[PDB]
Amino acid sequence: EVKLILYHWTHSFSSQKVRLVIAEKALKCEEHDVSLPLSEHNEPWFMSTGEVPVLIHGENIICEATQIIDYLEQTFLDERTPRLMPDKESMYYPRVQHYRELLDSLPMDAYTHGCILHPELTVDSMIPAYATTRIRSQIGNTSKLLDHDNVKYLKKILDELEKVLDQVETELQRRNEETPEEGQQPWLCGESFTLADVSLAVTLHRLKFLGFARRNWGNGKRPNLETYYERVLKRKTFNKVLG
Amino acid sequence: EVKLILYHWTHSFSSQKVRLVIAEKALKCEEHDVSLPLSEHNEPWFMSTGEVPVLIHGENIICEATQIIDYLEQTFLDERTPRLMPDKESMYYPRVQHYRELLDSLPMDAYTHGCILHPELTVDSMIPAYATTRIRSQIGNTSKLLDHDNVKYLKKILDELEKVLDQVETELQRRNEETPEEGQQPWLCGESFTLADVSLAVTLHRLKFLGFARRNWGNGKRPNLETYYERVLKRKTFNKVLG
Repeated sequence: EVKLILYHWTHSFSSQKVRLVIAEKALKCEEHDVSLPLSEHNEPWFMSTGEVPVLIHGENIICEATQIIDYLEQTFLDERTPRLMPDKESMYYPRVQHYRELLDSLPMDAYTHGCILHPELTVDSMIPAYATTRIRSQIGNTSKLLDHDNVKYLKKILDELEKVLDQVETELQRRNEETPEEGQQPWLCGESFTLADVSLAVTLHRLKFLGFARRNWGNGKRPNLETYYERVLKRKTFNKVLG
Repeated sequence: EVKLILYHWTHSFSSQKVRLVIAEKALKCEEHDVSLPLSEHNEPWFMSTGEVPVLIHGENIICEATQIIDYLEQTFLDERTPRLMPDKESMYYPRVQHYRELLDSLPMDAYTHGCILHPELTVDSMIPAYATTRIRSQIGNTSKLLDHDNVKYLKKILDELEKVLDQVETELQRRNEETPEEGQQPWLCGESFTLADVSLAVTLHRLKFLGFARRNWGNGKRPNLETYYERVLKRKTFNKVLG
């Protein structure tokens, strides 16, 4: 009876995760993309403010992406609805809860800023040369803070990204050992798809866009992570949201 | 071209101020009241959570009532649009800014809670006896924090309310002296209607509902404040929003 009403930016990292949770929970929702198509100068989304999506479910109006996702989990508990979180006392809950926080803490806003401002560190980046040169000209005429110390701050957080991926690479390795090679493979934290998988999937996809995917995984580096990303790419909910 | 889209609860104090700002700025907006009419037990709004309205203006999605109001002021600057804030260097800006904060700091949530839980301190309260007895029964079976120390905390903040109204009473007195008795009277902070007047108007109206209006003003107590409330009641924008 009640309608779900999401207001989001199509190319917003926080918003993307929310959409996927909806897709994973198989909920009918009236998504309202507010992002403008292209402007006079086709001002893309990778060029700061602090804007966040908002969900409206009847009397409840939830802002912030993490709050909306948690709301969805608690609100919709129909028997058909799939839960992206395990039981509080489940052996999986510590893992889902630990790795979900580990991935959400990554400063994606900073990674984006660095990708444009310093393409020297990127590999097969989907952000073009015109973007880099364009914003450098904007700087010359004049978020600067997210650049922070220039190339020195950027390399620092990119190495921290490797450390986080190292944890995830290890976790996936554990899954492959426990699971027989033939048979249904499990996700990051157990066989069922969880909120931790959502954060991981979206994070990896965004990294691919920034060109940091090649240097982190692939070519036999972090083989389990590479396999994971390929598996999640084929997933139907993933393809629908992140098409 | 772009549509304003407000999502609000009809009987939400924070939301009410936003609506009035829209009405004062004479902006066409698509207000979406999310409040449910009446439920099975007609659960009224004075019976906690922390929910806040959300504005959607094209790409911008602003939450929190104070942020939305500020956004409206900066966003819509058409020559026809009336500004509820003076120039930053205007003599009125310190006053509008001081008294706007003084009124927004009042814990209306607490005052509401006290009105129901302790009608002994109220006078001609619009909350009925069934409400008081109803929630006391709910307590017996079991925001408790906003009750805090029971009647001792409640009296404390009600006296602090008198102190704030004392400041406002003094400010209005100043206006009457400066203005000739015959001629257009000015509002709290100057002749033009400001955001300070919005906060003051809504605050007074809500107090009336809680029954704390009689003991604070009226019967010759705070005569300028009484006159103010009568004047703002007749105002068209006020009648439309707080009808």
